[PDB]
Amino acid sequence: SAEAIRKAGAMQTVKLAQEFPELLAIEDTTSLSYRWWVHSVLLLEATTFRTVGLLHQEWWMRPDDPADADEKESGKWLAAAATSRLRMGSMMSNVIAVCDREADIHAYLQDKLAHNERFVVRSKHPRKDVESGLYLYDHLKNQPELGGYQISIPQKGVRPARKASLSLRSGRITLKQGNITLNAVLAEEINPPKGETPLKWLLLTSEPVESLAQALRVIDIYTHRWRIEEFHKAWKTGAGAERQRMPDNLERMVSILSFVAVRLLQLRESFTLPQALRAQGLLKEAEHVESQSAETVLTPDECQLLGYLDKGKRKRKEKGSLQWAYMAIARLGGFMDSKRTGIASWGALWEGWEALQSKLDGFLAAKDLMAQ
Amino acid sequence: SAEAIRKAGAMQTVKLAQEFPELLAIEDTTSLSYRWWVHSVLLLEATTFRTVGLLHQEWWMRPDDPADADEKESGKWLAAAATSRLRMGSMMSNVIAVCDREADIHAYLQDKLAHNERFVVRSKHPRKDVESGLYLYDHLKNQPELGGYQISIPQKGVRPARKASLSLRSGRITLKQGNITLNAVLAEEINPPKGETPLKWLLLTSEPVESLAQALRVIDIYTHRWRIEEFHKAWKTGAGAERQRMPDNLERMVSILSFVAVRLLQLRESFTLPQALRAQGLLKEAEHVESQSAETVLTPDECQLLGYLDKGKRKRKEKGSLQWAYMAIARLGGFMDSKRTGIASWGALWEGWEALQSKLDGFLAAKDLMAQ
Repeated sequence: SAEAIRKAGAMQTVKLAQEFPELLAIEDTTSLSYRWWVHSVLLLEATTFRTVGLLHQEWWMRPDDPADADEKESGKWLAAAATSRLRMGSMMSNVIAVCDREADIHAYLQDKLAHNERFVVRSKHPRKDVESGLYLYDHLKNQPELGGYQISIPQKGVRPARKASLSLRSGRITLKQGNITLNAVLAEEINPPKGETPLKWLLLTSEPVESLAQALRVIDIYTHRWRIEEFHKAWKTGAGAERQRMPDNLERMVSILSFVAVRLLQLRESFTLPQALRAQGLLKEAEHVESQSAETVLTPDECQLLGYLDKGKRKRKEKGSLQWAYMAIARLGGFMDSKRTGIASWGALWEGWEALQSKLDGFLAAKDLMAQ
Repeated sequence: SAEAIRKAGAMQTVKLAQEFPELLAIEDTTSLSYRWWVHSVLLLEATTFRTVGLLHQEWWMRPDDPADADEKESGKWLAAAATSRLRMGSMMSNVIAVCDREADIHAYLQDKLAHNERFVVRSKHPRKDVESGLYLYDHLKNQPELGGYQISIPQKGVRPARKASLSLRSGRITLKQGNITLNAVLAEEINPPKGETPLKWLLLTSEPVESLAQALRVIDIYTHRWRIEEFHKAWKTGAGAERQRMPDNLERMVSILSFVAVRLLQLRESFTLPQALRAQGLLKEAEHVESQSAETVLTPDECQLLGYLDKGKRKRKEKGSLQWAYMAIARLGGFMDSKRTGIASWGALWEGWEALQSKLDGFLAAKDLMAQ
């Protein structure tokens, strides 16, 4: 069952991805534990940055020998990549693998390279320029400032986001590893808020970087790396609620939830996304993101039913909207909305969600008999 | 809303009680608290001892001055009695108020007396025989043993019940209080299990007591006092689940749950009752108790729906039964049933129950539209 499911799900994610000219494949590996690992390949839309669907989940337990995880892990990725392309196919070309590599950078790249896959990878540590004999940060820091830029870096805790000023620098770079030369992007916070550790990124990518415009697209894309964590979060919640409230179905159901933490991710997005957009001037987008139907995330049954269920409720929420829907589902989950945010939590969502799910059993039950 | 509800509910309890020749009104006052009081009048069937419905709920908070509760409380009862008879009416005659009085015995009795209400009251402490100038236990203990008898006294903790041997003694007795003379029943355990505190009851009642047969009916009826605690328990659970998981609706909803902890009480009974019966030889009863439909506790919607929902499930459970139903609802709540008891807990019940409730929203939702 488990894997076969995935394939199915995946399939869905792929078919959905064709309807778009360019997309980003965000990926990370995580520690999901009970009271083993999961590398996930999440895909967004490269224009509205709206989540499209989860492309793949690499599951594996803890590398038995102590320090043998870093190897067991470092190949799970490959496996995935390997299986992403397999799934995606030729769309692959429309995909910019976004991520962070703490290790085996080399690999990833050679791997990405042989296949001529697009990407952006932020290099977590210090590597070396084999043609400058100079450190990345170094070589790169010696380049002439390409120009300034301000992005919106997230902030966690409770929480709005913090706008950060950036000083970019572009460059080509050859790693030691296998004499792999490629373009780097160096971004340093300018006047970082008080006490806040100054931002500083060193991205390597397939993508152009000659001009400030070119380097932004990179800095930007990257900036959209954090999305996967959310997925992760929305998941571990709707999960650690079912494993906080409930066999053989343990590694199974999660695989489900994964595809269920998506729709929620896409229900919250219906609202947040738009907001984000504006803040960056992009109106058309937001305008399209927010202007989504429900049919996008929902199901007629889930649509009709969630309709009756949530009757004397919408205000700003356009009728038949994803936005609406999200909201309904929030309420059903208990969206009081004190602080006036319109930003329901994962719990409420999962609630109203699972809830929207029960009543369904009803409706569906009737409907069936209603015939037979 | 709150009280008006009760009245409604009550009404139901009354109308249901007419269909029976004799009934017992069990009553107790309880401490329901959050993280004030409730005297409840629960009614059973005096022949199968199957719960009929809750007759009344006396609600009141803590008597502000310290030791002023015992007075505030001691009149809440009256209030109830007063309001039970009001509700019941002439059926009153078919009712044997069963209970335990730690205080104001006198009152209760005078009260019961003036109205010519039937009853059995166990006198928790030592009062005095004003015509024997001898203590109850005393006077009574001087009487000749009327004969032996074995009943089934419950056992708590985790738990089957403990059969206890009894040595009865009958008698008339006049209290000091208002020169109130009435019949007493003295029951003492014979060879009580090891370490177990020996049983010993001193009941006062309207009922006959001359012959062993007459005294049993009393000892028996009484023995059916514990039922109210269950109600209480089934309630505080399905409650402290909704107050463990969730305003203005706090004192309201409970009043509901009260009428909802009944049906569950009646769903468990569908099984337990029968068992109890047999153990006491009474077959016809059990045979009728267990032979109940669902329509008794359920609703067509809840019946049909709980039907689909629980399809590939029954075995011993006769089709269309309360028993069935109970079981279904248990499962829906998660009745694994390891120890092989067929004795689901209050939690499972409340679960599958509340659950049976969600899906309903479905079904009912469809059904409505299905038309409109």
